Amino acid sequence: SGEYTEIALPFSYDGAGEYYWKTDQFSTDPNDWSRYVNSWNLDLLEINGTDYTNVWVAQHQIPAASDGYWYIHYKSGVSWGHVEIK
Repeated sequence: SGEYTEIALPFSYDGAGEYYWKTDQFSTDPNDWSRYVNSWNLDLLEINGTDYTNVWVAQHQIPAASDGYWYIHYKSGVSWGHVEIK
């Protein structure tokens, strides 16, 4: 449980802390491999209930929640936590 802040894509962030971001802008096209989520140096990156910590994954591989959103929960313990969402 976290209070989510809405974000726009493309998105990038590099930093420490624990954040709850939501968007309705992910790619839903199975043909697309340009619009990815990528991260490293994270303790957690979970999106809609699935662990995507420290991986490259195409957005189309991640279904929307029933409400049409993608709920992204980020945790980094270091300065250099990294996430990119195209």
